[PDB]
Amino acid sequence: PVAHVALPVPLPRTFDYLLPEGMTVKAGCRVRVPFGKQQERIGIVVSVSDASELPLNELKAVVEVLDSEPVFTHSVWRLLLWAADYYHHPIGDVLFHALPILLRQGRPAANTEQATAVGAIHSAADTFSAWLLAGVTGSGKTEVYLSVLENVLAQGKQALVMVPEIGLTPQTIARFRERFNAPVEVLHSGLNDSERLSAWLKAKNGEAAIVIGTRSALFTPFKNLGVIVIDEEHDSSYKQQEGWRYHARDLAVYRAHSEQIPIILGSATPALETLCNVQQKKYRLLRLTRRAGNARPAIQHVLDLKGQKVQAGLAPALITRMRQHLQADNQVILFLNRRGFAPALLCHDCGWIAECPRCDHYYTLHQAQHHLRCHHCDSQRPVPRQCPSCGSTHLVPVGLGTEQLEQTLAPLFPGVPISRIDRDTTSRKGALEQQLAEVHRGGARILIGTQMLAKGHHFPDVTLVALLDVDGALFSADFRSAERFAQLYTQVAGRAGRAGKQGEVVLQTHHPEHPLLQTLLYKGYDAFAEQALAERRMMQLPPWTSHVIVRAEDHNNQHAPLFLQQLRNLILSSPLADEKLWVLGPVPALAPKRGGRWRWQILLQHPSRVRLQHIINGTLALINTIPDSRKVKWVLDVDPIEG
Amino acid sequence: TNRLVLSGTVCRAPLRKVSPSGIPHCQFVLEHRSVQEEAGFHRQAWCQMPVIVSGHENQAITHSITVGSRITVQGFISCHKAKLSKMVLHAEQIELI
Amino acid sequence: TNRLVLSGTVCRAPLRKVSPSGIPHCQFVLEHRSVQEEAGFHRQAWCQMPVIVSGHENQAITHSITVGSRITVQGFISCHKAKNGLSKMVLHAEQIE
DNA sequence: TCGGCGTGCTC
DNA sequence: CGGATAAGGGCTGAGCACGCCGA
DNA sequence: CAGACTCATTTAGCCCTTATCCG
Ligand SMILES: [Zn+2]
Ligand SMILES: [Zn+2]
Repeated sequence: PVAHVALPVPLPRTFDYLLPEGMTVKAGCRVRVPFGKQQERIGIVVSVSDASELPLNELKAVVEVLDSEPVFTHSVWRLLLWAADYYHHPIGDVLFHALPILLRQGRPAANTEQATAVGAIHSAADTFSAWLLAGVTGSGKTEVYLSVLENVLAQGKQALVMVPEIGLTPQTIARFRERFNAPVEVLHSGLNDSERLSAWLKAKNGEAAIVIGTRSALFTPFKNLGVIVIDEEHDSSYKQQEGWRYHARDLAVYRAHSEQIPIILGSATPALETLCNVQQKKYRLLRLTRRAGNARPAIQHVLDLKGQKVQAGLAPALITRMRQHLQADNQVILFLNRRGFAPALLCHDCGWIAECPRCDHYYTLHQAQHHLRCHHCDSQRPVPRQCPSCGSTHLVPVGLGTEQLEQTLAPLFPGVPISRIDRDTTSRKGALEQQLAEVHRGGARILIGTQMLAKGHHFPDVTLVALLDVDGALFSADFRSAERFAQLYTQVAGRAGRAGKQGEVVLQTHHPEHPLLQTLLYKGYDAFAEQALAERRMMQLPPWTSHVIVRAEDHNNQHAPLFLQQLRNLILSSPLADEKLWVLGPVPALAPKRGGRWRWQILLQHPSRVRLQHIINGTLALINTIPDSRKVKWVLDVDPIEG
Repeated sequence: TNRLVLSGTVCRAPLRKVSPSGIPHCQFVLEHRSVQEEAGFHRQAWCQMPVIVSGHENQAITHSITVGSRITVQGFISCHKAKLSKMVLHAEQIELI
Repeated sequence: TNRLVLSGTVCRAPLRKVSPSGIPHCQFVLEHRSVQEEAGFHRQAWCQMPVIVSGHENQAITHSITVGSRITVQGFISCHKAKNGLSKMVLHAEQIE
């Protein structure tokens, strides 16, 4: 017979090979098969048939069959096929991305509310029931997770736990190991190849009970899967943006649906699409707001910035409040989503500003290292002494950064230690721990940091949270920027105060009368989420429609526009396409130049995702008629999180 | 001590008017482009200077100041508020080339 | 040729906002009061031309300015840039008493 | 006379 | 002291025989 | 006082290079 073999090649076609007599294969079995006259690569058998497009005598033979048993389970294989068809990616790459690295070369396969929620989850058993846990930060999400996991393990099944970042794995595996006598295992890119293969084998055998990992742990087969748990589903780490661009949450929901197992999504700030599904009765919500253990909510204040004597970006009222809080032996934390000393260097004579030729972006100034660094291509440049245009020597730093803030708050506070944490100062694993060790010592301290302050780290001695330079989320072209800013603000403000001490939050902005800020400050995140969801319902947005963006990169900004215009013409000239389909013309992306190559995009909008998928499949089948398809890098991104 | 020497080309058109007191007045804007020294490093200097000469007899040069490779004006300088001409020049000595 | 000679008192306290890689700068405003006389009538000279001192060579003389003192600053005239066009006209001091 | 760059295909 | 292993980086997440053009 | 919507943080290939542990 003839066996269809998929190979790690960016082509949406499965090659056909002839099996010599005496050898049989099944679906999803690795086969060592020659490919040309270069090397005998490793492929995966998709299906076996009797007829081929080419003559049977023309086909080649297979050297050896690595495995007599499919590496993927039936559910995993079905999910892989469905994802490959849905994301319009070549099947071979999709299949090989879900395999361990060692197996790719053919190596031997070898409270009252909490109780009610737990009872409801237990009652809804042996059925595909998707649940969403929403509550204030600091609630008993981990307690509910432990309860549902022990209830599932009572039947002897397994469990899967997903976290957005690697750094959060120890803080939860410690609790899981303490509570549960059953073995647990981790699986992420941080581990070595042998450890990942051992985790894969243990999950397949079924000896391991709980598998904890990032989005790459979703493809691990399980002997008997009982429940899938997703923590912090709104994080952007679940969406891959390189190679195969899938979303972990959607694939996990599909896996739960196919296997008919409960799935629990927990997040303090649920995503807009999750809330839309909740409104659409697709999900079931559970609100566990219990004051996070009799903890008083923080006090929110808005301070006008116009017409104020700002000292290093701080208002006098903010300075007085910080001094008052520090006098009471309590730490203070300041949020500034910037890096370096100055975001740009400006000439005082002619207005010249240093700009990266490869990015069309202003260089960022670092004073400790004394150089100009680009934050988009990591280019290294020295600090200029004279302006290249006019020759003046009056270059002045402009803008505010964390390094400048740390430098300039030293004179204001005489005996208050200053601690700064960001990506620049956290290049070493031990560096993070010692800086967190200093914070845990208590006393008085000022913390300056980027959004790294919103991670799993919890500071029990901080009472005041101040946000600086929050502008940019109110005048952005992106429609998702407000949601992201609200999620970040809720995460940062949720850490203010403690059970005993009352927290205070101060926001500095030039537009205190903006409806967004007022709604987010004087009302909870849920009210803003509902208002934004209704507003998007009034418009046509991805929470209520389907968006597919075809990005194209050009080395000389010449072939991408014409290629995208031809693609748009093919999209419009198709019987599958209807009037309701909305396709935007070729326009530059939010970043017209990122790595020396221009970027252009096409946005496709349709109320139904299945119709859009059919249209895209037809167009992809019709791509071969488009000339000059080479020398242009283009990808398809389904449901983008940016742009 | 208040004096200025400046060399530059003319800009726009040289307006010539007669004051009610009988002293002719000429107003024009000078374009300057030169390189000077600043902290030991050479850099270019440029500015636009309106010149309002109020001479009577020695201002005969103004008849041929519309075209000139090098126009040099020397004398007193003083500026003033304008509630958009803030920096003005009203020297008397004018030299060509 | 761009050279300006001026004398007067100081209006605003000097500022010492330093620049990256050294090369400090001095920011202060000069106040000048004098009179001008010629054939026919007399003129008045008064405004607030700013003066800029750059480089570490002249740093030792920028001291003891305080708020008001009779000083003479020599140098050329150059313009600046801002959101309101020229928006000012500073003086690049070369020789200081 | 010889190296650098733009195409199909591999079952 | 040699083998095996852990940590870090730099472009790339398909590539080679073939034919054409400039040096 | 001098730029506007941003920025900034995150996980996951691949071959080549460098430094470290163990028998
Ligand atoms: Zn300049
Ligand atoms: Zn760059």
